[PDB]
Amino acid sequence: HMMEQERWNSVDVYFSSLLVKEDEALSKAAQAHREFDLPDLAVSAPQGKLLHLLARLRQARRILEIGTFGGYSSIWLARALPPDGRLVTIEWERSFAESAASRLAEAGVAHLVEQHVGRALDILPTLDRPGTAPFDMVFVDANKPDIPEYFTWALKLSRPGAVVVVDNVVLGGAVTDPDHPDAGVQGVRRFHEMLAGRSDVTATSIQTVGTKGYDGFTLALVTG
Amino acid sequence: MMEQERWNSVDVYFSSLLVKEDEALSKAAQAHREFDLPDLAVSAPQGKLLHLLARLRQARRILEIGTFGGYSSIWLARALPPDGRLVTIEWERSFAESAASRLAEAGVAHLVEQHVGRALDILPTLDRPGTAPFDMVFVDANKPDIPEYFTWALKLSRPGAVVVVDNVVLGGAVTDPDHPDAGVQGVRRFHEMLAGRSDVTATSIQTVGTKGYDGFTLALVTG
Ligand SMILES: C[S@@+](CC[C@H](N)C(=O)[O-])C[C@H]1O[C@@H](n2cnc3c(N)ncnc32)[C@H](O)[C@@H]1O
Ligand SMILES: C[S@@+](CC[C@H](N)C(=O)[O-])C[C@H]1O[C@@H](n2cnc3c(N)ncnc32)[C@H](O)[C@@H]1O
Repeated sequence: HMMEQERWNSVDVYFSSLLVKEDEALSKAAQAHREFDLPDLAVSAPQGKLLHLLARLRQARRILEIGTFGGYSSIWLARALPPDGRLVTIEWERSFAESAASRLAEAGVAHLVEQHVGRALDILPTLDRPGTAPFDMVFVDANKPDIPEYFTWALKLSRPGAVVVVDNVVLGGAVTDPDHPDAGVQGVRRFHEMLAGRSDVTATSIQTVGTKGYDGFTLALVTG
Repeated sequence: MMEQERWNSVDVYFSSLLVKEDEALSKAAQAHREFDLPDLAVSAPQGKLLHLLARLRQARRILEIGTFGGYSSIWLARALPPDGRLVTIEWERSFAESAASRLAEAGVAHLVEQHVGRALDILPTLDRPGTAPFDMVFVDANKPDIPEYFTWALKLSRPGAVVVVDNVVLGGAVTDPDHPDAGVQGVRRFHEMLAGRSDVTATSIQTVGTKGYDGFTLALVTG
């Protein structure tokens, strides 16, 4: 009889089989973790499709991504863009970014993507310039301790109406513990506290299960 | 900590910081107690998500199938611009009247056109000269008719419209081709219809929280 993760997988595989197609570029990007002996860090296919649909619903022309990894989420985001759009994506590990570059070329979207290699908090201030900012959508999916600062930068680099999605905000439930010693937990808590404390952005957080296990995301709308 | 206890606690935590309920919403959330029914309404995080999706789309015209007590209705109507409209459908007159009171309390009754009756009877009448197409459709009524609610959503909406269907996981029963339940088979047929056409594109997300394990489908009409 199926174990719990097997049940979540079976439902995800079922929905995915009918709703989400992966071509060569996506199916290859989804295996980036195997090249680097890492756990699967990419959004699932249904999650990447959701990011794609959110960008298209927003009619996003400029998208900022913090955390390229192997380019899986990047392909979904770039494929939401119009021909004059741009995805700016940031990755700390050069080898990952180089792998992503190969996937984005295979995907036919290299002309839409501006990749940066380095620490996101070093790169983000360099993006506050005409032709790059303002972004219509920001996807935050890198290290968790810096989420508050990434959110601050998302606000500085975007505009009223912009959508900000922050991945992996559940941390196994540890986010409810004010005394938890992990900096990532405290960063996610600080971020939610920042959202509570201002009225020019409005948000919700959704817990999910599926092939990635139990986690969740935050969706914020900048209102001004 | 038990799994469901954790899911509840995390939802309580996120909602405490991100989702406000005023009198109208807090009252609407208790509608099931008056109705002597289980809590069928979207949770606060889920209602907020519906609200944000509508605003992200800049929806001016929204269609809702399944008013119940008006909890989801308030969230959708509050996403509208001043000249927007929410059209919502409910078969049970007593539920619709309760929702009407909530929508007045919420300050959005003037933006809402409520219909009482069987949804498949009402939906054809909405294809009317002088009515703009819908920008968003929320499908949250009975499960067996979801396929026909979906094709009505396509008929009554424009390219770019967002369609959200609630409660599509059914405890995982949807993976079973032999399941006897008409609602399970309706959700399955709806997903098969999405697979079989190219003028709409979608994803389905499994969620957990205060209401347990379930999920929703989000579709973008492309033409
Ligand atoms: C969860 S993975 C991103 C997965 C990708 N968004 C997807 O869904 O396909 C997180 C990534 O952030 C990168 N990263 C971690 N800390 C970083 C930092 N300070 N600046 C930039 N990238 C960082 C990691 O190297 C890793 O590739
Ligand atoms: C899940 S509840 C809706 C909850 C509401 N959308 C919310 O989140 O606050 C389902 C509703 O659909 C109504 N309903 C069921 N079958 C229907 C039908 N054939 N036509 C119209 N309404 C129907 C039920 O009476 C009930 O109020």
